[PDB]
Amino acid sequence: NIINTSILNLRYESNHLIDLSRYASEINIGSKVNFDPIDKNQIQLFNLESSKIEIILKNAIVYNSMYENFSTSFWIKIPKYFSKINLNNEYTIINCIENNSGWKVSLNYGEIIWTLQDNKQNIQRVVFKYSQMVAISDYINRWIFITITNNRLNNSKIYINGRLIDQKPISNLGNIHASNNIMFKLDGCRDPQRYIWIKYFNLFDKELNEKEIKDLYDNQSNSGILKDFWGNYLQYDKPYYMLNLYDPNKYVDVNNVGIRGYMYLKGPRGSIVTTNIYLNSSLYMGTKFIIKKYASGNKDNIVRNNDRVYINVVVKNKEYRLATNASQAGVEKILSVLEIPDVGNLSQVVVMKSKCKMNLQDNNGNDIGFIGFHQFNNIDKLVASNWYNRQIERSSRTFGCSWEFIPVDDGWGES
Ligand SMILES: [Cl-]
Repeated sequence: NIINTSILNLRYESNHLIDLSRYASEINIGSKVNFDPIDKNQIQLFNLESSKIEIILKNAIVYNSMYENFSTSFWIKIPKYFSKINLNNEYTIINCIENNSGWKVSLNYGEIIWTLQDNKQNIQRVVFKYSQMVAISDYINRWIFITITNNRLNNSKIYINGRLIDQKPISNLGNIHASNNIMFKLDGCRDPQRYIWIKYFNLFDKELNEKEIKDLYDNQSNSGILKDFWGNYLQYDKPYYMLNLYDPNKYVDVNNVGIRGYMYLKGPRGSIVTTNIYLNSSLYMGTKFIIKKYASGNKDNIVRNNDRVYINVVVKNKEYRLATNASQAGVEKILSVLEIPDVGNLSQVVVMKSKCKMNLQDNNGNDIGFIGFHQFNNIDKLVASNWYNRQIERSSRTFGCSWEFIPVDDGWGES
């Protein structure tokens, strides 16, 4: 009952951020903290003095020890670094240093850093490094799960998405006497535009093990809710650029609208670059998808596992309906986009599944198949194919039928 026994459990319930732990530490929120209205556990901190959260710890849990083990976890979503000003600029984001001793989380260009400091000028730093010179990044502007553990007799460890990345001995450190407060605030950042998103902060008064960490990752992933590429909840009525996970240098296009045209994967993507700062594939390419309410959605705008939907496709600034005639030859049913008034009795009902998958069905509820792609001669056409469904029934791996939904996001910054 690992979150339940945490010594600090910050969560947004009804109308307030609160510490749910038995300690009920005090929270002070600055004027310029922003909470996402879709999910107010998602907290945005700007490079402003009033964009801060302070936690006043109960005296019982202030860290002051040579020997006590402790850990912290949280999720973070860090916008792409765009500017030379971001190089060589380590900035604190979670501060628990007082009198030059304690702990802190800081960031730098392509880095997440944990620092410990004793009362005898000793220091230890574990670091996660990620590149901005990468076609498609797992990390830039995407939610990722951080976990840091500390065993005073041996090592400090940093985990990303449940996996151990770095470790260093901390037996070079004597007494660590951390602050009575924890300050969530960008401290020392030279770039006025910088911000972070954070969520689900916890402290623990032991060293978490690998298993506990993986289980926290899985539990906090919200697996009944589909996610977009950035890790935010997938929504209805929101345009998405599509990325097929088996061929990430292509985007979705449509040769011609109507039943005699088809959807296909076209490449290459272009690139976006700032010399010495980033070099990535362009994400805002192709014919956008919009998820439309059909049988689900009666409570909010969020797309959930097993929701039945329609998919609209934007072609030259007009919406069309993804559909197919399942009567066509062969298992692989080539997808088209149809004028919405003219879709008739074509197969168009999509069952969303949480990576994201889409199972096409006819109007009687029979499966046409998962949406993927199939090579016909020299073209990768989008299809619905029951071959995928039958491989899943046999517990066999399937390639080509998993998708990313990429909305425009300011933390990506592409035009
Ligand atoms: Cl795949």
